[PDB]
Amino acid sequence: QVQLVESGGGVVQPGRSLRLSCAASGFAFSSYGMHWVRQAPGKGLEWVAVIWFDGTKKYYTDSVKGRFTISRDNSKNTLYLQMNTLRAEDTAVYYCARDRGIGARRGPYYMDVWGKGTTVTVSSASTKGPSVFPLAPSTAALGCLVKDYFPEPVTVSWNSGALTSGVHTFPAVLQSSGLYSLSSVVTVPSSSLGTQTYICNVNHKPSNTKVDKRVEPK
Amino acid sequence: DIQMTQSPSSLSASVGDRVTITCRASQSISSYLNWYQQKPGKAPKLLIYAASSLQSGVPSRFSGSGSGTDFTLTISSLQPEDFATYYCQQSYSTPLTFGGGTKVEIKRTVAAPSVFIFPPSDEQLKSGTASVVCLLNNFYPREAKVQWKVDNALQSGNSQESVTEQDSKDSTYSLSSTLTLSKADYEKHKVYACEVTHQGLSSPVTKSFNR
Amino acid sequence: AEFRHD
Repeated sequence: QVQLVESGGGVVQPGRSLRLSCAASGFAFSSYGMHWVRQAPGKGLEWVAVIWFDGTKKYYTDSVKGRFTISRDNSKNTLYLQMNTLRAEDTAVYYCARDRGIGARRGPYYMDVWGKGTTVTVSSASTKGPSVFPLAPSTAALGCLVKDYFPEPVTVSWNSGALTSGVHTFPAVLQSSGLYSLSSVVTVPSSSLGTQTYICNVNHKPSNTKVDKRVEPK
Repeated sequence: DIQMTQSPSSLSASVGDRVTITCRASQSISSYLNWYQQKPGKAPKLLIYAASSLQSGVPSRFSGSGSGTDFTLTISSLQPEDFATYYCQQSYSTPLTFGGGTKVEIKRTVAAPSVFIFPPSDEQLKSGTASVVCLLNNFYPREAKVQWKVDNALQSGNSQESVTEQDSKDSTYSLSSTLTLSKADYEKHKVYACEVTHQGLSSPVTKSFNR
Repeated sequence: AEFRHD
């Protein structure tokens, strides 16, 4: 049971700081090099930093030089990332990864064990529950527009979970206001509208907001 | 700094097929090339290191070849679990760089999108903002184009879109496109149209409404 | 000063 567990992520404002931790167990921590790798929402993998097994050499991707500091406490089996002067483009899921090394100097070789990751959101937006708006119909389609909330996530079900088939809850988009928005649509046969009632159930835990909206043909 | 170019950025395939992906390096990295697999919401998984060595425990179908600047990742006969995104990474020199990613998706026959359009609710209208949603539903392949026109005035930049992943049953995609306008700007116009082009569609479908 | 193998 070899494990890497990241923690420390959360919502932080631009120009502020965050310390990520990574607790290693099940192997000889002080014998491996460690890496921090990040993935912006919906984008690819980006290397961030590596620290040598003995903590003596450190390297950083260019965009974080002078802002981020990678450290390790081999006694505590812990890897650390000190993130100063945060920018919006630092918003990502951060992973730690162990690298055995190759060569005389034990430089990086490959990353065989990863953590599950920790989510960093850099935004000056404050916690805010969504406004739920109907997408009225006229195979028929209807749905809910879950607009202007922060932070992620928000959950959407239909008819208190009764209705599942024919439902597409889309990945949220970040608007220029810094708030999030998503749509959840359901497709049903045209005949159903006259009698059947359609409720979408919006839950946003961060702002402690629960909303039930009925979608009606206008 | 070494650039890792991955191709193709996407590809379709079916169970049993033979798939190959390529990572090209802007300069020689000897054979310090690694391949990773990632599924949505999950951490990467190492498949291959040192260009051709296979990580302990990984199925035998996965193989890699290459040296210097050109490298290949091969799945012999595809499997249902294999549909995922694959990244290459050079480990020759810092800064270590990943490729852009290659998504391996499920091949299926062409399907056309059922297009719907939704005017803004009056509930929303009181607030001072207006969102017009256009729903492309259960189409294939992924590529599609959505075009917003407001009294024939082409809309560019004031819309966003998001797509689902392939469906568990029919391997289809669905797309929402949201046009955002001020309340006053919404009142000032009568025709709102969503024009959709797609391979399964013989001609660009246009769904519209009036205020 | 970046690190390079070999």
